[PDB]
Amino acid sequence: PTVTMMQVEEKPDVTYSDVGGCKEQIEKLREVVETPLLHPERFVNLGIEPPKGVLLFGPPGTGKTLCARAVANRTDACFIRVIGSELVQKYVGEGARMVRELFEMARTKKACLIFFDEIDAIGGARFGDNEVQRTMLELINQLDGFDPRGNIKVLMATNRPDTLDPALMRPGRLDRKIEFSLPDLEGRTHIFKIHARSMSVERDIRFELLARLCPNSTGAEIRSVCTEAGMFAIRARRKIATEKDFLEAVNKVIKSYAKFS
Amino acid sequence: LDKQIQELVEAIVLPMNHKEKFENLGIQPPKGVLMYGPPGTGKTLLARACAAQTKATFLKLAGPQLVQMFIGDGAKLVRDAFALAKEKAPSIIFIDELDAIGTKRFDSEKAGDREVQRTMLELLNQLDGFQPNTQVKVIAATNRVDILDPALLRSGRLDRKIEFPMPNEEARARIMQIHSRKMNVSPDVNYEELARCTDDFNGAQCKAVCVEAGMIALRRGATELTHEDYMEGILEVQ
Amino acid sequence: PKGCLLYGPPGTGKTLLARAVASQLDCNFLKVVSSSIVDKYIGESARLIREMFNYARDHQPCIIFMDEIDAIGGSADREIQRTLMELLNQMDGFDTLHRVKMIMATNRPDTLDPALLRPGRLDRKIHIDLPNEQARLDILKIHAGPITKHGEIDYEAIVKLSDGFNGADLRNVCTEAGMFAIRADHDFVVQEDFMKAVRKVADSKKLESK
Repeated sequence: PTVTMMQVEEKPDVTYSDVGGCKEQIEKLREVVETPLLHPERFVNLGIEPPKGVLLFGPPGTGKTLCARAVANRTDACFIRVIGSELVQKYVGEGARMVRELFEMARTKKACLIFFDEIDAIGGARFGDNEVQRTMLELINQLDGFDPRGNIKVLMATNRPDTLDPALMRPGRLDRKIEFSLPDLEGRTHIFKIHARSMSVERDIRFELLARLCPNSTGAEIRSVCTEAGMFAIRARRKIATEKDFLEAVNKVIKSYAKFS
Repeated sequence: LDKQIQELVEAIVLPMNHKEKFENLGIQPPKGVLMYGPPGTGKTLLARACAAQTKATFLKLAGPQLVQMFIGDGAKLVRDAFALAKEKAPSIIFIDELDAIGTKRFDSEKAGDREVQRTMLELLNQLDGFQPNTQVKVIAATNRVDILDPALLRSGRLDRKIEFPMPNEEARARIMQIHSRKMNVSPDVNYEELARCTDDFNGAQCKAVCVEAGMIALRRGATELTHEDYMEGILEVQ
Repeated sequence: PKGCLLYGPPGTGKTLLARAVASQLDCNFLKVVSSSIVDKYIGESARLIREMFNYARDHQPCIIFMDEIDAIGGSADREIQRTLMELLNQMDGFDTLHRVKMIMATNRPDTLDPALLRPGRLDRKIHIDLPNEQARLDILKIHAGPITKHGEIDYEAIVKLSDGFNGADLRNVCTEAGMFAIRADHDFVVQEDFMKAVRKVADSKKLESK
């Protein structure tokens, strides 16, 4: 369908500055997604095959933002991501020709990077399952198998580490399994540092003050804070955003919404 | 430990192109080799180190793959694997975890084996009544030999019982020497200190050490891998 | 005889005879799993034994192999005894048994359900025992056929120096010495490799003959 051409993500977006405190982990995963792009020939001169990929899992936090990071920082040619929503669909079996045609597009786009999101859609079969066994065994034969190439990028993002087969099949090809490590008390101020390019921000706002009274407030919830800031700024006809104005939106969106959740 | 890689390279290479001597001395091609023992040796990694020496048509096949949800898949995979194997030229295919499905138990508390061992005994029918079986060889390996079918004692079936006597770190530096002889490494490698540092490690763990040495070599300043990056990888991942 | 019992208490050797004739023609094939009783799911395997042996009744010629039947010769053993009652009420059941055949194999004749050892059902039994100086010489002369030898021929030291074995262990050991003769890659095969290689490898099979 049209998702095969929707796989391309043009119109650049959120850049490197949405790192949620993972100053070292962003290198422990950038080393495979963005490092082999500057000098790919030097890795061939090193003798070793270029790295394959890493594994991000655990808590959701600010997930799916690092792919936008990998879109903005990759200023040469955007990559292809495969969400797990396209795998669990009626009339299974389309994912075989779909992964073969996005691998074909990967070979057509001069070694385009390929991403795989939401493995938990078909993960955890625990053997109606044979039709899933085809898609996941063929998925291993196309990803863990060196058929396309042992190359540039393979990755699985998920909310549950209960994957039986990928956990015992990754160490042959994949490596570097790291936790998500959502930002706590030191990353929300930096998500405010990337939200500094939003509606005009008065210099009276202290990002640490707005980022310390909000527990369990990863990029999505504080993204809704910066959204309701400008939204109530329209509802109040304000010209500049100030935390002392939408503090009711802050403690409302975290407290009045943290009462039942 | 070179007699278990040389005995295997022989046991899988000589039944391939020695048919002339097989008809000069009346010798049958060896078929059954049991590459059992504890982990760490890397029976799949070493079977890949020998399959790379053969470079024949390799098809994936595991032990518990017979365990499915519906009926009819086991005969499709057995008769499919021996349909392509029976149709094409003699090649090499390695399987693993054969004991996970070929284990009988007096206690009926929990076990399958109905169609897993009925289909597996259909495979043992294709190795039981098919004398033209001089075609593609199926190498089998188990993780434990506590329970074994007594009917598997034959020259065509599993006879070469290769045990893993806790291979020394020098053997891990030999399979790791083969798994590291391709990179551009500075020719100062005694293999003795980095072998001694690789204790209680697996083959894929040693390849993870070598890859880890291949990770920071860009940011180390030198384009040629050094000697301290191997132990840096050892202390890094494990 | 509608049933046979094959117990080779020393080593084995029944699987190469049943595999000899069965691999030759067998007129059909049908195999019963030794561990086809554990039945993780609901204990309704009886109708599948009626279905399988009912297909065996559908085929006019049929030979059924039950290898390693000493495992079921002991709700663990309850459904085992249920499949044993399927054996009783399907061998002595109601069917025209003038053409069907079945062969039961085991390892040790000590735990073979002496209630099942009652005659009538198990009509045939052949004990494969220590070297009688005749069966090992015959099986040695027929195993020496496909393998090549030199002019110098000796068999008394091979029958005498190899004890506690049968045609299976003698097949694996003699073919092992033949694989040493292909490890010597000559144009002839003297029986020196048969005496020393069958001697030492046979001693190793006596060490690992458990």
